[PDB]
Formats: sequence, structure tokens, C-alpha cells
Amino acid sequence: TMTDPIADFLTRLRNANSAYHDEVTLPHSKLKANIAEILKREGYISDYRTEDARVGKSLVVQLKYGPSRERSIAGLRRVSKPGLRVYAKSTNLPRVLGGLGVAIISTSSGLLTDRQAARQGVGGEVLAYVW
Amino acid sequence: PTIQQLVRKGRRDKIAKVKTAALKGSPQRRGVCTRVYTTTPKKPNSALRKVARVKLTSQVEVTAYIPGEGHNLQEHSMVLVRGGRVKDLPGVRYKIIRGSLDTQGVKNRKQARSRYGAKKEK
Amino acid sequence: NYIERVVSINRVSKVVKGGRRFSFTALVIVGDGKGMVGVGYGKAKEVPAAIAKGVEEARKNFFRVPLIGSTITHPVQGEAAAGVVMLRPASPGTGVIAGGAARAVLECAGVHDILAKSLGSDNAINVVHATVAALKLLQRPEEVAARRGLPIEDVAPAGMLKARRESEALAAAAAREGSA
Amino acid sequence: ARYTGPATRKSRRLGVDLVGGDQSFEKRPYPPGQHGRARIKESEYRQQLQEKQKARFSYGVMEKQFRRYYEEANRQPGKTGDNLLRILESRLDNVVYRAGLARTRRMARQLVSHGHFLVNGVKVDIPSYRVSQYDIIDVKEKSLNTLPFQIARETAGERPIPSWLQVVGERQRILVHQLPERAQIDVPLTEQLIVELYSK
Amino acid sequence: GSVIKKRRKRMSKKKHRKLLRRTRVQRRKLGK
RNA sequence: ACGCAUUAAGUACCCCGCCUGGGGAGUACGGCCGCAAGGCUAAAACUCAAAGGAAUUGACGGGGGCCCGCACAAGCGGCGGAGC
RNA sequence: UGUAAACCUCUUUCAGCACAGACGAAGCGCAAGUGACGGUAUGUGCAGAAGAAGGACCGGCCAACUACGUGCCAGCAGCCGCGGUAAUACGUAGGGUCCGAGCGUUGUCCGGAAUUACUGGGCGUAAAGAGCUCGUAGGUGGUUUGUCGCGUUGUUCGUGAAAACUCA
RNA sequence: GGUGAUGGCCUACCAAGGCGACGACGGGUAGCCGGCCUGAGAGGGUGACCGGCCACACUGGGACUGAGAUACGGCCCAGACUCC
Repeated sequence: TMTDPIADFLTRLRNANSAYHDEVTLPHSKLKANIAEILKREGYISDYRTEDARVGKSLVVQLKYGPSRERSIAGLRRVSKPGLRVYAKSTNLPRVLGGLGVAIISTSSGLLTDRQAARQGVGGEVLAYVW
Repeated sequence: PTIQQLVRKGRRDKIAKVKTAALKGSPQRRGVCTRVYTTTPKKPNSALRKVARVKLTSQVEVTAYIPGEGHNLQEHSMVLVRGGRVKDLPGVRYKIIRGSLDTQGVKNRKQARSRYGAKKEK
Repeated sequence: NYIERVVSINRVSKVVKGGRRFSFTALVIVGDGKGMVGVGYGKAKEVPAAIAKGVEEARKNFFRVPLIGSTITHPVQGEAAAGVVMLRPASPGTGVIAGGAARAVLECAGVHDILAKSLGSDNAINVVHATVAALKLLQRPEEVAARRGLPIEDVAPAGMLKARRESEALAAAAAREGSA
Repeated sequence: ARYTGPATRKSRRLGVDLVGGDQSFEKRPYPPGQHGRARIKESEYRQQLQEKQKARFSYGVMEKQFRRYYEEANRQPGKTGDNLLRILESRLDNVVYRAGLARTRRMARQLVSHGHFLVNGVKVDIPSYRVSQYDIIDVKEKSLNTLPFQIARETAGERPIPSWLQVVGERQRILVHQLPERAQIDVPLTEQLIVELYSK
Repeated sequence: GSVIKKRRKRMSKKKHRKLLRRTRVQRRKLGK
């Protein structure tokens, strides 16, 4: 069957970047919606939208590619997989690339980027490193 | 390997082969030799190296090489043995440290005296 | 005034029905000591000849590096054909920690305080190529802010910006003592 | 165990003025011996060795005690090379040499060895004492009638006094105000290679 | 893949099996 | 590297099996099963400083394709037979 | 060799000779006593270099080289390996590097060794996918609403003996 | 019943239950820890000194006194070992 939705999401983004496709369509979820909102805020994607399909809803993402076809995203990889659930005390909020990359923490306040998560002081589960 | 496998079986380490069995946690041992003689190493190194067949006090018989070029050593001699690997010989592992209880220091050796047990020139 | 290196001298030989027609190689890594870095792989019967081939090669084939006073921005993983390296930034006062190859690379580039570590394929050829892959992979915060449309504030931390303006004022005063 | 060999020897070996008045150095900068003309192999290791070699032979200390000072230096919160150098310059004998009462580094070592100073009310025959800020180094009582030192205090026109020293004493009373810093020191080889060696 | 490896394997197996033929008897009539 | 490349050896997670230098040895001892043949689990002493994978140049081939030389075939006179 | 040598000088540490001489005791005791360490540590004065340096290595790894004697030998070796009279790799000469009151060897443990790879590895041919399936225990799990706060996460008290480690 | 106290800690009686693949039952080794060594870090090794607990006092058991006893320089018994 399938088991890992977040990894499916990230892999498919990686794949569409790999192919230099312009848009992607996925099945829809509230977690995925928060993810696309956060990524829009941080500036990787241009803009998403929630469309529909035969029985279920759907997310549609529109990527971002530099002017000379410079991909906006180097790579990406999930951290907290099923099996090893990778939690964090706020003392060790993992930075990325001197701090230049981005984490995506899920916390009491919802889905917090690494910086805001540190400022608020609280933290919790990890989902991904991004850069 | 999934973490479930790691949990359920483990990570079985290697073990490094502990060399120098006869000494048994000793740096040196005390020896009373059986035979003192000479034997030739492998085909390229054509020579005739000087060896003894010692009964240490770990109760293990061992072939052991004799450095330098001189020996007052024959049967029954009371000597002291230490560790060191000779390339040339098949299973030789132990050397006799010169200047301990029978082994008289080689003569006119004046460079590198600490290892061969030689007093300094006056 | 360009620093030049020798981190590889191997004695190769084609074989003809007669015998062994010997030969030499050389791997040269050039850098002015300021960030300009290039690599040649010369070869001939004469070691001067091979090394000079590699010299002109690297004089052509330079390459620009994200340097900071004396350290790069951030860590990266450089994987090559067979070699792997883990470049990681140091704090000023560290030294150019590497072996022979990557050390020569980063001393040509003048990075005085940085780390690496060889994780496989110890041969200097592919050590160097993984090193160079890492250096090409280094991305500048200016570039990142530019591409994702957010300022260097939202895109980069505070300690780096401290060091940026610090080394910038140091470089301005350096030029003002040099020329002016 | 203080060194004893010729100052000319290491000088001809590595090729630096450290003594100053070495006409044999000027005459024969090449290394000495039977292969004194012969050629030497280059590397990273040889350079990093030569660094500390020159430094610790300049100042008299030994390898292991230099390593102790190094452990303190990288134990500091500052940075290893230059704070090591500040530590290393904080010595008593080197301070008085740069004050210029003494001719040779050996001579400053010997002066502090023989107890010819008198520091804040205690005899200090300590050739490695560490002098922090605001240390009132007076000199002892019998210091007057040392004849070559009389000539020293009278016509001490040798190598100048640096910035962080001064004498405000008719009795040749030398005082610390600040500590040495590398921008103003300007001494031979810098200690980055030393750091890289000791953290090899 | 080369074949020297499998040759050495084959050799070991043959020789042990031949030994077991020549000792087919005594093992049976000893292991009681 | 050979080569895989929507029937992936790439892209990521889930589960499992499995490996940690070669040889000794998948052997010995002990056990389980087996009518027997024998299968499975499965070491050590001791020893070697390598065993090995992919590709290149050369040579070689009682593998091949294309060719030349009194190389053979044809025609002659000899050696090996005796004397010196 | 080598500024080394003497020899013109200077201070003499540290040892040595002799006198002075301790805090440790707001203590104890109601008694004139109370220091094993201890007449040392510490001083103060006298004579004068007078009483003082050795060890391992040198082809590269690993900074430092040449000559002499033997020449398949005796012998060295941590690895490559060195040696069949012309050795910078054997013993010795001079010389030089390293360290220094220690210097080398030995024995074990960690690292290097991403060489049991949670951080941090692999299985087409290099060692490695059970001969293939069903399936128990177990591990893992689609979308959404509501809920408990068990995990997880935040702070505070309690606790983490002292000694340790590190900063001042 | 028993001890300062809960308690198969012991006693006669009722049921037959319990433990185990998350390793019982066995074997080998070994005192534990604050700590010490190494390491970038994790982690690995390890338990000199000092400090805190456990156990031991020729071998094997038992009880006494007593607030409290493995009662080292106490008792009793059986051994083994040395002396009169």
C-alpha cells in the first residue's frame, strides 16, 4: 500500500523540480495545505490552489524557476519518518546551512518555521529540512 | 536495515585478534630455553637466523628470535622475553631482550645501545 | 602571483610490443590566494612539461568561491565519482584542516579556517573532484534572497551579518591603508 | 633543563636574526656541517615544525611547556594563535628584555634566574612568571653594583622599548600598563601553523 | 563474474564428498 | 565502470532477509529431520598481505576476415651414403 | 667541529660551611605547660664555574647524510623492503635532526577505523537478497468531524551528595 | 505461628496454578556507582587514587548478648592446617 504521505509530497516536489515542470496536482489534505502556505511564505513556491477531483479534493502547486531556468530549490529531504519519530526539545532546533535553510516544526501553535519556533521558545515534532 | 531489525537483533561487533598470547597481560616473561639453534627464512631472504625454543612460565612453548649477532645462550639458560613481530619467519612472534639475567650485551655496539643492552664507553 | 601545487605524480606506462614506454602525469591546482581557484591535470614524459601543461590549464579554468574574511558561509557535502568530502565552516583561529589535496586546494583559495574530512576514495584525483563539487555547490545568501524573493534579513542569520560588515570595514580600511 | 648550544647554530639552520649581533649568521646563513650546503625537502610538516622551532628557541621555553601554554591558549575563549602569543609574551623575562635592561634573551633569563629583581615585596627567582595588568615591578637592593648592568642602565641604546612598557623609575623601575597585542607586536612567524600543528 | 572462485568451491566439495564415501562405513558403524 | 533508464540498478517512506578480508569451511564437535544418500543451523586453532570487480595497452590463440615472402606446390641440384 | 676553546672579565643561581628561625595554637589546661613534622622550610653573610648530560633516529611514511669494514654473508626491519665488495636502509666513524633529566623498546585501551555506519555504510558482476508462496506474534498505516492529554512539547517547585569537568 | 513490620517468612488444609521467544530454566565471566582514558560528537573502553553502597574475615554452618551483630583482633560445633 502507501504509508508516507509527507514523503510522497516532498518526493513529488523534488521530482517536478527535477523535470522542470511548472505545476503539480496532488490529492488534498489539511496538513499539505499548511505546508504549501508555509512554503509560499518562505518563498519557494509561487502560489498554490485547492481544486477538486472525481471523489476527493486536490491541491495544485505552481513552482518557481529563476529567469535563466535556475531552479529555486536545490534539493530537499524529510526527517521525521514513520518508524523513527524525530522530536525536538527547543534547545536543539536543528539549523540548516549556517541557518540559511528552513525546518518545518509542528508544535502547539501549529506548523512553525525554525526561527519563529525558537523565538516562541516552544517546539515539538519535525517534518522536514528544506533549502 | 530498519531500526526494528537493529532493535530485535543488535549490532554484533568484531573482535580484534589479541596478539601475543603467552605473555598474558605481561609486557615481559621469564624463560628457560630448550633448544638454541639457527633456521633459514623464506626464499627471497637467503640467510640463517638465530632462534630459541623457550618454555615460558605461562606454560607455553614458543619459538623466539635473538637480535644482535652474539649469544652466550644454550640449553637451560634463564632469560627474559618480550614482544615483537618478525616479518621473515613463519610464526615467530617473541624476541629475547638482551641484557637480562643471562644475555650478555654485544661488544663494541656503541650506536643504539639502549635496545641491545650495552654500557656506555668510558 | 598565482600559487601553484603538486599533489599527484604518477608514473604511468603504455606498453608496446617492444617494451614499456613510460610516462608521467601531474595534478596542479592554482589559486591567487584570494578566492580564484582552478585545476589542471597535465601529462608528458617530463615532469616540468606535464606540470606546465597543468599550470596553463588551471590558469584557464579558474572558479570563484564564497569566502568570508577567511571562512565560507556554511557546510556542504561534496560527492564525486568515488570521493566524498564534508566541508564545514570554522571560526577564525582554526587553520586549514585537511589532508594534502584539499588542504592545497583551500590554501590556493586562501581559506585559512575551515574543516573537511575524506570519507572514501582516498586518491587525490577524486578527492579534489569531490572538493570542487562541494565548492560549486556552495550558494551565497545574496543569491538565495535574490531567487526566493525575500531579503537577506528573512533569509540569513545575525552572526553572519555581523561578520559581513566586520570583514567589510576591515577590507575598506585595508584598502585605505594600502593605496590611500 | 635550560638550553646550552650555540645561538649561531639554530640561526644558521633556519635563517633568522634572533640574537641581533651575529656576524657569523651574516657570514654563513646557510646551515652548518658537512652537508651544510645541501638541499632540503619541502612539505606542510616541515613548515609547521620550523614555526614553533623558531618561536620557542627565541624565547627559551621547551616544546612540552609550550604545549602547556597552548592548552591554556585554546582553553581561552579567544582565538588560539594570537592569544597563545599574548600568553607567551606575558612572561617576565621577555617583558624586561623589551624594556631593554638586558642584552640577550639568555641575559634576561639569567637576570630573572639569579633573583636580581624584587617584585611587590617578594624575591622572584622565577624565569617564567606571568605578569598581568598593574604589576609594580621594582628592582632589588643590591642591583646597583652589577658592573655590566651599570653600563646597561647607563647606555641602554639597544633595541627600543615597545608601546606597552615604560620606566618611571630612577631605580630602573619597569611597569606594565596594557598587555601585548599582535597588531603592535610585529615579531616573526605568526602562530596559525602552530595552532594547526598542535591540533593536528 | 569469474570462475576461479567456483572452481575452488567445487574442489572443496568434491574432495570432502569423496572422503565421506571412503568413510561411509565407519561413521555409520561408529556413531552408535 | 560495465551499464539500468516508466518492466529502473534513480527518485522517498513501510517490512524483511543479509554482509563486515581471503583461506581454513559452509568444515569439525553438539543437535533437528532423514530408511539411506545427506540437508539446515554452525566455529576455532593456524596461516596469507592479499583474495577480488570493471575497463585499457601489449602479446598470444591448435577463433576469425583480408594479404605478401622460392613459405609450401611445380622443376632442378645437393646434405644425410663413402674419401678427404 | 665552531663562538666553541682557552684566556681578560661578571653574576654566582642550585648544591656546601655557620649563626638567626617560623604560621600551623581567638586552641587546650587552670597550669608556668603546650610542636612528631622541626632546627628543617625560610633567612642572612663567605669562597669561588669551582660539584654536575645524556638518549633515539636519519630512503619515505616522519625533519634530519656522507665516508669507512663485510658483500646472499653476517645482520636490520613498524610497512615498502634492505643486503651476491664499489649499501645515503647492515656494524663503526665524523655530522645533523628530535627531546631533555629523561630518552627508546615492550604490554593493553581508545582514536585514525564512515573498519558494526542511531550521528555515519551496503547487497546485478567486488562479501551479501531465503528456491517461491500462505501466514501466527510483531512493526507500519488513507480522508474527515469531535474528543483524552498517554506519548511528545513549554515553564515552575522537588532532585540530580561532596569531590569531579569547565568559566571568573 | 513468626519478626520491629507487610509477606508461603513457616505451618495443616482447598483449587491447580505459575514462568517463557520481550529469552524462563542453564552455562561463562564480573563487585556497583560518582568517576578515569579516548573521541569533533555520539559512542566505546574501564572501575588506579579519593568519596559513597554491597559482600567477605582459614573453610561451612548456628545462635547468643544486645538500641543495633557477615559479631575481622567474641562464642559453639565439623573440617583442614601449624605448635605444646
